[PDB]
Amino acid sequence: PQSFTSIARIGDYILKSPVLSKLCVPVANQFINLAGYKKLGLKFDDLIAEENPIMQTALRRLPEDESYARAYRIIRAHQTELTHHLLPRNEWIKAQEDVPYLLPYILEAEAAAKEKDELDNIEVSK
Amino acid sequence: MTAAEHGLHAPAYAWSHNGPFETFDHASIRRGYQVYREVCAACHSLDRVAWRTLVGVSHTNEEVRNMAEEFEYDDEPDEQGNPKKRPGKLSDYIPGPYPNEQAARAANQGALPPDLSLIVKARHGGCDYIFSLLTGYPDEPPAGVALPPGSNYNPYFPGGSIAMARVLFDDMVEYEDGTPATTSQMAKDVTTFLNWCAEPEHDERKRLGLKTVIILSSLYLLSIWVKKFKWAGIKTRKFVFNPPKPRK
Amino acid sequence: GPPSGKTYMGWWGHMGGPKQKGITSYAVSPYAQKPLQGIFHNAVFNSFRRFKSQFLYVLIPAGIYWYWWKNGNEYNEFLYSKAGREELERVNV
Amino acid sequence: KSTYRTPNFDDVLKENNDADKGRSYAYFMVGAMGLLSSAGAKSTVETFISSMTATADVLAMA
Amino acid sequence: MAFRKSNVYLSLVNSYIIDSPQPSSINYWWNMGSLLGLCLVIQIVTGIFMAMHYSSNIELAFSSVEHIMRDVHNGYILRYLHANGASFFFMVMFMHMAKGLYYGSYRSPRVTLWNVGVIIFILTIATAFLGYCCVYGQMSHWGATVITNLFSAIPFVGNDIVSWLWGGFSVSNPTIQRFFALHYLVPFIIAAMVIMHLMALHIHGSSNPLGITGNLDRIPMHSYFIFKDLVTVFLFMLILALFVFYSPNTLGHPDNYIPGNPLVTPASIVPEWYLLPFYAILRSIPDKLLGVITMFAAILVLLVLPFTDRSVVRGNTFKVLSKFFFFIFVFNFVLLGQIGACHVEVPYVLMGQIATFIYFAYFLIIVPVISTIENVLFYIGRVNK
Amino acid sequence: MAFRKSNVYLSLVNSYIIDSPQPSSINYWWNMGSLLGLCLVIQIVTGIFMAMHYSSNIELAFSSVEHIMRDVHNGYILRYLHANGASFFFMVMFMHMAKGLYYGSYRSPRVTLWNVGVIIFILTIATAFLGYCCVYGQMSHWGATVITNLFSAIPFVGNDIVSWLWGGFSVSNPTIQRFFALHYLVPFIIAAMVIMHLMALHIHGSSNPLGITGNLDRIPMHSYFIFKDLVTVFLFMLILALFVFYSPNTLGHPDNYIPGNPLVTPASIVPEWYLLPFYAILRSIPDKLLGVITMFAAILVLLVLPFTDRSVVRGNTFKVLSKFFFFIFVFNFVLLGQIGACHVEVPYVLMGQIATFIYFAYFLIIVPVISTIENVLFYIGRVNK
Amino acid sequence: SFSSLYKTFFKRNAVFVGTIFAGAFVFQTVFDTAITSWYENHNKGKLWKDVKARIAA
Ligand code: HEM
Ligand code: HEM
Ligand code: HEM
Ligand code: HEM
Ligand code: HEM
Ligand SMILES: COc1c(O)c(C)c(C/C=C(\C)CC/C=C(\C)CC/C=C(\C)CC/C=C(\C)CC/C=C(\C)CCC=C(C)C)c(O)c1OC
Ligand SMILES: COc1c(O)c(C)c(C/C=C(\C)CC/C=C(\C)CC/C=C(\C)CC/C=C(\C)CC/C=C(\C)CCC=C(C)C)c(O)c1OC
Ligand SMILES: CCCCCCCCCCCO[C@@H]1O[C@H](CO)[C@@H](O[C@H]2O[C@H](CO)[C@@H](O)[C@H](O)[C@H]2O)[C@H](O)[C@H]1O
Ligand SMILES: O=C1C(O)=C([C@H]2CC[C@H](c3ccc(Cl)cc3)CC2)C(=O)c2ccccc21
Ligand SMILES: O=C1C(O)=C([C@H]2CC[C@H](c3ccc(Cl)cc3)CC2)C(=O)c2ccccc21
Repeated sequence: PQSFTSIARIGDYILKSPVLSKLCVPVANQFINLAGYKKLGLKFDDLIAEENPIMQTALRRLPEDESYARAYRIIRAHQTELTHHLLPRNEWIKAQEDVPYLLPYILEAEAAAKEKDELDNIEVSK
Repeated sequence: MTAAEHGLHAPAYAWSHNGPFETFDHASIRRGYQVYREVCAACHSLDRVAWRTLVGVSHTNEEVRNMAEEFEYDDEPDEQGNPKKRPGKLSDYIPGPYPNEQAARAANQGALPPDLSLIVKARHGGCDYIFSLLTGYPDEPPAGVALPPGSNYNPYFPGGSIAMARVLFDDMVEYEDGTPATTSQMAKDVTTFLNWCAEPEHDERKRLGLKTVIILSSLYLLSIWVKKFKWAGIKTRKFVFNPPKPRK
Repeated sequence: GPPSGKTYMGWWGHMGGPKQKGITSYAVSPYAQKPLQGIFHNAVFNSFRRFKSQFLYVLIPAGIYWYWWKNGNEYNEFLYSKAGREELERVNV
Repeated sequence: KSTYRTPNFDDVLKENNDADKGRSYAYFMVGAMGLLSSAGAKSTVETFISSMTATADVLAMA
Repeated sequence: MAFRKSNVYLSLVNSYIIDSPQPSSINYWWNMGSLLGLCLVIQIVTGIFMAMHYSSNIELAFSSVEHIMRDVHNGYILRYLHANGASFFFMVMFMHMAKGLYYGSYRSPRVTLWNVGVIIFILTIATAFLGYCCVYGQMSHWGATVITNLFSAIPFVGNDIVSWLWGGFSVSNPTIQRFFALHYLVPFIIAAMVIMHLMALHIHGSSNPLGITGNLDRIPMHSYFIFKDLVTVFLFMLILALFVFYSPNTLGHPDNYIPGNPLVTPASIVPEWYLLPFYAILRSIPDKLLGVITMFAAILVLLVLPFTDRSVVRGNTFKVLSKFFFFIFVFNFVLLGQIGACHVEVPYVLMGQIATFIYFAYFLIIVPVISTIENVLFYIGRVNK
Repeated sequence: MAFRKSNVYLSLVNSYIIDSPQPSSINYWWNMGSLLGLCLVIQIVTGIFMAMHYSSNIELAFSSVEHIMRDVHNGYILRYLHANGASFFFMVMFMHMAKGLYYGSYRSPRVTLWNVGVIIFILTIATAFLGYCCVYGQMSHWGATVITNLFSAIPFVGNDIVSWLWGGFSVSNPTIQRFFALHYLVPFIIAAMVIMHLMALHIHGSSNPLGITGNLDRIPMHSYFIFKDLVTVFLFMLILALFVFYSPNTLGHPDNYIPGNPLVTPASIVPEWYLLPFYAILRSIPDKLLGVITMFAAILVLLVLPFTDRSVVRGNTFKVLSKFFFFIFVFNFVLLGQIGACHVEVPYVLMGQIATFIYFAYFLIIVPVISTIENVLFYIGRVNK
Repeated sequence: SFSSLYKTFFKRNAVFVGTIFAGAFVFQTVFDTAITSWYENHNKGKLWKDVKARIAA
């Protein structure tokens, strides 16, 4: 449960600093390759663990045909994974695809929550 | 750890029984008992072995009945309430040389000779280490090693100082069958006999072991096959995606 | 049966997942296939791929660990040898 | 594509030599496992029961 | 509805073994709990059957086991199976606990599931230890002295606890007799506990070697996994057969065919293998109270794992930096074990010390660090700005 | 929802002990299963604590219990509680089984509920018998001879079974040792079984001293019955305290402070009281095979009770002709017991025989008859034509 | 395993629980036959039977 709102903070910063960005992103790119996951038709937002309220605010909200999309991949994943194989090289999700389709809502919802947390314990000075 | 405190590693002699398919050499066991009887019985108990247990392994029914009765076990009191002896039965356990822990030590400079019944398992290396400590009493305690009064040197014991003096000296046993009653042949036997003593089940144990594996292996391979069959629909199962017109 | 606490699993027809549309599956009877579906031949080109894809992640750490093992091992045999008793009297007290 | 359009199992399916070898091989498989299992299950039981017959050190027919 | 669903008894049977919806994608790692339940059953059957000829009196104790060996019909098979089996129990259980780390099973909603297994693991060590103290060889009488003595580490009352717990001056007769009785009791406690463990498992169902949601492609445990589990089963028995008939003591310490003697500790104190890595950790600490604490802490620390894992995904599967240290952890743990076998000699002590550090640091330090980094690699490794 | 409802563990706790909807009208008879679970717990605690000082070797056996008596701290309290408790277990269990006859609990949908209790009752006799054979006094060694010998009654193989089951020529040492081990095992089987018993109970809920539907006026077990059950509990302990401290053997046979002797049966063979009515039934039959069968049948016959009850209402409560014979049944059963204590002298044998008849006739004959009549009294005793 | 040689006995159904147990019963003698033979042979000369042979008393 390291927060997405928190990964935003850190990863935005690094993306902005042309200093940092040039150092980090090569590796990060190298990383999201060695993961293996785009070879099981998986976009990264598929991987995010869901058994928690925020993601269930964030999937109830996710556009229909978008969820049908997720779905097919997630089943394609399992299916292949169980065949103990990797997909036909040209079925792999391509580097431009791995887009944070979910991340707004996760962020949208995280935001909303932290707000309510605050507004439940908002104190008073007289 | 200094190689002196450890003791020298006994080597991998090639015993009759080493291997997954190897019964003991019962002829060998038969010899060890004599090598046992005449030599080491003088000091060493073999209490968890019973006369009957010999029958069918090293001897024949009377052969063991004979040995058995050469000793007077205690026996239930007469009508008056006074003790009595009696010879042994096959139902008995081969009696120790000493009447208690003390006289065992009295007779050995205060050493307590280990009961041997379990020796080939109560030691690392075991068969080898037994052979080697018995054929490894070298002539003199190596340059510099200063040995206490009533203690010998052995590289195979830890820190060499063994309270048991050498005991195998060629031919001291008259090998009844008529084999070279050497020391490396007097020894190799009492080892094979002492092996038995700590692991009597032995030949059956590999017998049954054989069956267990052959059946169990086959089940393993058989099970595998079966599995791919019941999975065959899921393994070769194949999906397809067709996005659907936006209206719901 | 009292109320049950909500989870992230249900049973068939209410398994818990999102509302599937679009996928279409196909399969074939386990009777209706070659006994030995795909064995040897090209099914083994993977027994070296399922190997390659990972071995480093085990070997590298196994390596680090097995050489570190061998080292102080050697080092111990030394300081407990003749040639070593010197260093011992120093390292050890 | 159309949904009727049927994917390829020509690799997996057997040639029409016999639509009955993929059954016969399986049953001798399942069956010889069945056999041996039982045969083992039998012995396993036999073993623990006979654990209770008179210990080797009693039968004092005296 | 069908009967197996309708019946009060068969409905459980069905819903945990026949009709259970498993992720379609889970592999042979998951066959471990199955094979775990199988050992517990092998432990309990062979144990009872042996107890029928066992005597827990400090005299007859060592001998009676020899009795089971020399005399009882198939009795040697009873012993070598009990003993070798306890080991395989422990291997399989480590592999089961491994699997849980690697794929990050310990991770919500499965915390309680996880936590309970930590209780089971504790009870299995407690159990197997007592069963060892019941042979009453050398390793037994001195094993039983030290574990009883861990309690002295307790401020003030500690010695008395030990005295109590001993029922007298030393690990004596009222000791082996209670150690036998408690050895009977406890395995039913494990089984009791295996049930809550399986209940937790049940309300969330198993995870997958992909750490995504199962709820889109479930299949029923019968007949796939029932048959899948049967493959690991036979294989399990095979290696166990191998040891039991051919290598019955390639896993035990020869010091234990020596009748226990309260005046004379041996000079080769190697404890059980599955125990070694803890012996190591214990020794690594030149302080008594702290050393004890750190040994116990070596197991408890396992409970922080769902908090310190900072990640956003369950599973080392798509996790290179995670995989890597995960196998440093495994391999450390084995080394730690090698350290347990060797004498408190140099550099071994200092090697021991370093592994121990690596050990706790892996839960407490490496993991939350790495996983936080790994979150950030996952962000910048794609998005625009 | 509330946590106790939501939790995987506390939800059971709640739904079987806190939030359970009981009929509003049930009386102190129903406090028996509660008090039943309490004995089983008293049996298991005190047993284990005693086993820690028990030796099951045929020599040390009789003495070791004296050891528990003379030496172990509070050990006499351990014994008198184990033993007197076993009795109260059996009383309470009869009263529990009584209640089930009288109010016709055995009656659908509660058949399985009922049936399982017949299994429990069987296992409790099996259990307590073995626990007796473990004292190894006189009554013990001869008790253990006869029960082992019931198996000879089995055609052909029967003697061998007995030989096996003995582990040798006589009830010897491999016998008391297995009888100890099986005494450990079985109580967990009762507890296992008490769980299915409580599961059956659960899906239908308790009946009422009115044999009508509960579903119109339920109240929750907490806090009424939890507190109600607490009244019978203390009362239970009181009488048990009374025996345990003041009348510790007002329930046992003095022949049992005599060390068992395999050559010499006593000449006062009174067996345990809760067992007597069966001893009676057994003796009543001058044939060996048939006699055995009829003894076992004395318990099995209890399984027909839901078929032979022909009635249209559950409960003797509104049932005069039913009440009446129901207490002939109770009172027969007690007499049968008195017969067990007396010698096979006259007219006792012939009295024994008649009771035995009355016994089975009550299930098999009186009940379906009476109940069918009683249906018809209920019709013509109102309607016009 | 050949489709002819199998289907002869069992046509197009598996083995039947009782036929299994029957085979089991037979197999169990046929096996303990073979294996106990091959083992007594493999260890020829070594068995106390072979040693009872030469040795006289
Ligand atoms: C086949 C002949 C014999 C064998 C195989 C044998 C074997 C052994 C073994 C295995 C030990 C154990 C030491 C260890 O491994 O830690 C031992 C010790 C001893 N033996 Fe023997 N023995 C034999 C004959 C004798 C004889 C003839 C005597 C005296 C008459 C004797 C007196 C002793 C004594 C006093 C010890 C105690 C040594 C110690 O405590 O280190 N043994 N023997
Ligand atoms: C008596 C010992 C044990 C038994 C009988 C047992 C049983 C099982 C079974 C049957 C499963 C389902 C199959 C599988 O997922 O492997 C499982 C999974 C699991 N076990 Fe255990 N286990 C035991 C020990 C442990 C221990 C010692 C732990 C932790 C310290 C643990 C934690 C878990 C967790 C978290 C899962 C879920 C795995 C997943 O998501 O796939 N278990 N266990
Ligand atoms: C979780 C289950 C169990 C574990 C892990 C376990 C562990 C052990 C171990 C390690 C030993 C020493 C084995 C040896 O080296 O000889 C032992 C011995 C023994 N156990 Fe168990 N045990 C378990 C269950 C049981 C049960 C249910 C009984 C029922 C009576 C039992 C009875 C005995 C007896 C009589 C011995 C002494 C004979 C022997 O050592 O083989 N055990 N146990
Ligand atoms: C270990 C022994 C037993 C335990 C722990 C036990 C437990 C219970 C409990 C807690 C109840 C609920 C309270 C009550 O209704 O009394 C109950 C009721 C019942 N028991 Fe048992 N019982 C035992 C023995 C038996 C036996 C021996 C039988 C039959 C042979 C039996 C059959 C029934 C039936 C049919 C009910 C339902 C009673 C009703 O409708 O009120 N039980 N039992
Ligand atoms: C349903 C549960 C139980 C019943 C009905 C039962 C019954 C009995 C009986 C009737 C006796 C003879 C008592 C005497 O006259 O001295 C006995 C003895 C004994 N029982 Fe149990 N028992 C049960 C559970 C247990 C348990 C769980 C243990 C655990 C070790 C145990 C251990 C013993 C021991 C060591 C004795 C001999 C000492 C003595 O007789 O008091 N029992 N049992
Ligand atoms: C969610 O995913 C799952 C899953 O849920 C399950 C269940 C399995 C299958 C796993 C299991 C079925 C494991 C279950 C484990 C147990 C049931 C262990 C419980 C064992 C006990 C409680 C032991 C109790 C034993 C006894 C009472 C036997 C003792 C009786 C004796 C000794 C009688 C002998 C005495 C005499 C005198 C003859 C999976 O493979 C799986 O993966 C996909
Ligand atoms: C439908 O109507 C009901 C109803 O359902 C219930 C539940 C009750 C209440 C009844 C109960 C709660 C009965 C429940 C009975 C049980 C729970 C019995 C189960 C007992 C066991 C399973 C025993 C198991 C015991 C142990 C494991 C303890 C052993 C531990 C030991 C010995 C540790 C000590 C050892 C050392 C070394 C310290 C009613 O009164 C009632 O009537 C209105
Ligand atoms: C725990 C101890 C276990 C001991 C060993 C167990 C041995 C199990 C043997 C059981 C054999 O059970 C056997 O299973 C086969 C399926 O393979 C059944 O076959 C049944 O389904 C098959 C399809 O699979 C059909 O061809 C057939 O018409 C039908 O009868 C058959 O009715 C039964 O006879
Ligand atoms: O000195 C010890 C010793 O310290 C242990 C150790 C092994 C690990 C034990 C342990 C206890 C509890 C847990 Cl949760 C983990 C390990 C503690 C005792 C032994 O097992 C041992 C065996 C035989 C002789 C001496 C000894
Ligand atoms: O002869 C017997 C005898 O027959 C029983 C009887 C008592 C009832 C037993 C019984 C066994 C099983 C059931 Cl299901 C019911 C009762 C059978 C043995 C004894 O309990 C007994 C005790 C002491 C000495 C002799 C004897």
